[PDB]
Amino acid sequence: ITKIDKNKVRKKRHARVRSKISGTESRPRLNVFRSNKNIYAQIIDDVNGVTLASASNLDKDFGSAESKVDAASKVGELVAKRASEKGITSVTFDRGGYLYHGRVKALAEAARENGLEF
Amino acid sequence: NRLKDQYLKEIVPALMSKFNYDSVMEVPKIDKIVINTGVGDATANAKVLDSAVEELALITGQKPVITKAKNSIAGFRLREGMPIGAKVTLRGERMYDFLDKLVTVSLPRVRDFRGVSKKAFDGRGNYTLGVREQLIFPEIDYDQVSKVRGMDVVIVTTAKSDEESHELLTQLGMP
Amino acid sequence: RVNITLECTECGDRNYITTKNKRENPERIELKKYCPRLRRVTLHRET
Amino acid sequence: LVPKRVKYRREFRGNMRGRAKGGTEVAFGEYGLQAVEASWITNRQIEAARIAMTRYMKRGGKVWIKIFPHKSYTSKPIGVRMGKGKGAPEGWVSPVKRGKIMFEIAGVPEDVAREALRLAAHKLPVKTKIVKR
Amino acid sequence: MKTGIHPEYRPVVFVDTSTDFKFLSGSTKSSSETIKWEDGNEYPLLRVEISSDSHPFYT
Amino acid sequence: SNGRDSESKRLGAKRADGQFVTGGSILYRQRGTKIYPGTNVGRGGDDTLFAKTDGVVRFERMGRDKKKVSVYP
RNA sequence: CUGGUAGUUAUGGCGAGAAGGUCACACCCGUUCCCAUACCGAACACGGUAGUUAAGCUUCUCUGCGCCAAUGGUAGUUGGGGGCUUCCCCCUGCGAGAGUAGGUCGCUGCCGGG
RNA sequence: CUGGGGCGGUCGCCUCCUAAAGAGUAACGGAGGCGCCCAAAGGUUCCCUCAGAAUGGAUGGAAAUCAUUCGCAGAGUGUAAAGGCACAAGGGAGCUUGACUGCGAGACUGACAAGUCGAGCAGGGACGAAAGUCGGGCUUAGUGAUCCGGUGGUUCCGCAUGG
RNA sequence: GUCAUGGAGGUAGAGCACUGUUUGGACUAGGGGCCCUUCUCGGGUUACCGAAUUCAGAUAAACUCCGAAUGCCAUGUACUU
Ligand SMILES: [K+]
Ligand SMILES: [Mg+2]
Ligand SMILES: [Mg+2]
Ligand SMILES: [Mg+2]
Ligand SMILES: [Mg+2]
Ligand SMILES: [Mg+2]
Ligand SMILES: [Mg+2]
Ligand SMILES: [Mg+2]
Ligand SMILES: [Mg+2]
Repeated sequence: ITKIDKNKVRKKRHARVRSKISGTESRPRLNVFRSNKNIYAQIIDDVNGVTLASASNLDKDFGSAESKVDAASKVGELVAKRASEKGITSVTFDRGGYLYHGRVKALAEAARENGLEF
Repeated sequence: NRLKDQYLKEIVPALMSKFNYDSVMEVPKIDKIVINTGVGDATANAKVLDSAVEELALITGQKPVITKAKNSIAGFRLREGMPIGAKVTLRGERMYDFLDKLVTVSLPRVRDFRGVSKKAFDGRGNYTLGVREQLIFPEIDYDQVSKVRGMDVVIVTTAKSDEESHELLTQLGMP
Repeated sequence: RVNITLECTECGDRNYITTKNKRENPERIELKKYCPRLRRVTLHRET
Repeated sequence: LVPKRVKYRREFRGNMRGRAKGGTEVAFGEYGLQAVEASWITNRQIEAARIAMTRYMKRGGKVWIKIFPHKSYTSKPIGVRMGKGKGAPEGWVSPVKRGKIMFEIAGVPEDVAREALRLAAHKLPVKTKIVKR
Repeated sequence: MKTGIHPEYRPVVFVDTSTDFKFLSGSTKSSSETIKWEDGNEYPLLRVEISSDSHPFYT
Repeated sequence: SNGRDSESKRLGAKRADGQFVTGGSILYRQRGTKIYPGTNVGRGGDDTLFAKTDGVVRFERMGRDKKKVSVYP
């Protein structure tokens, strides 16, 4: 028997999301990669192909947490913070193919609270 | 229970030294045990299916999902959809509670069984156990349901080569 | 299969025509359509 | 020789411009009968030519018929005005373009091959040339 | 694992009359009978038809 | 028993590559996506491709076997 | 150096072989909580990091499959002429498909950790 | 209408070939469909992948269901055919009625009558965390004018005035 | 009108990747001939058929992995008209 690769099928879902959601110079794409151990956020111009802001969990500059959902709320806080710094207001939220429920959600929720307009 | 722990104690190193694997991750482990019935006389009357959805629910532990026909043959008298046969899968600490039964209570009520029935392997590395009737098992008995129908039991393994599966089933307990 | 007219309860007119199969759906169909007289959504029911 | 079945019962006559796209080099036998000019070869002409080749060989050596009649042709009876739709299928033809090896033979000596093929060629409505591999 | 769908998954001991040995294996139909082995963790008991370990052919 | 045929549906390209079009100009009439909507182009309910804004029409390739029509202002 | 994320007609793919691993990535251990299965913690989700590079993952080699692909010639053909007109030939321009020499085990951008 | 007329056939719409690589293009030329269907077979969110073959398994047989491997589609797509479709337009499930009202820059098609597509604006919604999508259905048949009647509604007229 | 540049489009040709039509090998399944201890359950043969399978070779208005010449639609700050 063969074990299906989660990331391969993950990326096949991601494709389905990217179908309807592209980053513009006015409204970029808040892309979320999620690993078993930590989580990462990027804010991207798909017309040019350049990331403007990026938060993550394994950053020596602010990266203390209790639970992986709580941790992801802290990463969501920083990405939102660093986005406002750069001068980005309105973003579209790319799930990356993850179901909008546990972490990826709490990343979004916590980010939407700070200076971001989904 | 007493089998899964016994897999992690006296079946992981020794077996691996027989084939000589690199890591302990290739170690052929069992994934899922899939038991289906297939009631040919279901299209006419559905109460014989209900009895099939009752028996498996006392054998395994978890109710079976009813399987629906795929295409249409007129010979057997079948039409698109229509509930024909039930199926159930075991994974985790409920599955290694369905191999001990077969090691203890299933075999002796069968007449003969020449160790590992070599004829009943696919070759890709999975086993199918030929099951005559239901009275082999000890929960249901022949004093509840009218007719036996029958059963069909599959056991899926990580094993790549048939020989690397044959030398697993035995050591677990099942001849 | 027949032509159907949905009568609004308040609107007081039947401007929504539709169709159904009156064998599969013999009952009177209810749908929450926009009533342009009241300029809101109201339950419309088959006549 | 008849197609077992056909998608369409009626079909355009088509045209026979150009050298045959394939089957211009003897590929199975030693000797072949190559069409020099284009023509329709009816199944009745292919059979005539086949028996003429075969009888002269006396169940000796092989005969490949490299052309098959794929194309039906229709006719109108005598005393029928034009119109009222396409006529009924009559027979079957192979449009043979120039350079197409129609028959091939192996397993007999040159002289018998060359003789077999001239007998075959006299039943065909097309100018032929005997060619060898 | 869903709740209020399937029957019980409770553990239960199975014993043969001939060889007289005990082992834990979860299944349906408890019947509620006492055991000797593992007196702390009390489980049901069921009577079983002659087992494989007893029969010398399969053993 | 023959003799029938529908009206021809005047399908195919209605503006050229490199031609200035107004918003709403039909670019391509088609059954299905022979050509796919590009940037500033929309697909109508009958697969008609139309300019969402004024601009210049550009037919590009969109990956080996497929094709698309864009409108760049 | 590796994770993420784009671009680019597969020269990028598949297949085969090999090496590598807390720096991530991964499988892997668990089902108490959110959340799951038309049955199943397989998946999805959440909490762990004992165990391992075996697989995916990354890098390296290979032309077996695919893919890309000249030049030359030919078919066809716009225009202009001839014939012996089921068709054929000549002049001028354009010029395939197939086949072949050959090419390829990618190239390119941004972001984080190293 | 008609390779004289009659007899037979045909008469409107959709798909293909004829059609000569834009569009268009005839014949009593070659082939088929239509005069509907669907309360989901529509909208939206989320999730998914088919056919067939090999191999092993009780009633089970070549062929029912189950498991594994190989499988770019050899399946499916309500319904002909063509053009599409695996980011699926194909398959599940949850909630729904956008199968909305007022419209509509601008195009396509057309002798006319008609026919077709349409961003976007307003009202008020469905689904969605949002982005957004939704004015029926993968697309293209499923229809028939005017006149005259019938029913419903109506800050319209009402033959001196009120009716 | 020509030149230049861009583009839509599947014809000629060609090709067999699909769909149909088709020839000759080789290859096993099988069934039917042929003998048969046999219940034709199973063997041994076949060239009597056979459905796949590959190798070689053909073929198409309603086949296409391909694909011109022309024609068509545009654009130009080009030259004529
Ligand atoms: K002759
Ligand atoms: Mg026409
Ligand atoms: Mg529509
Ligand atoms: Mg007449
Ligand atoms: Mg006449
Ligand atoms: Mg045309
Ligand atoms: Mg009055
Ligand atoms: Mg041709
Ligand atoms: Mg053609």
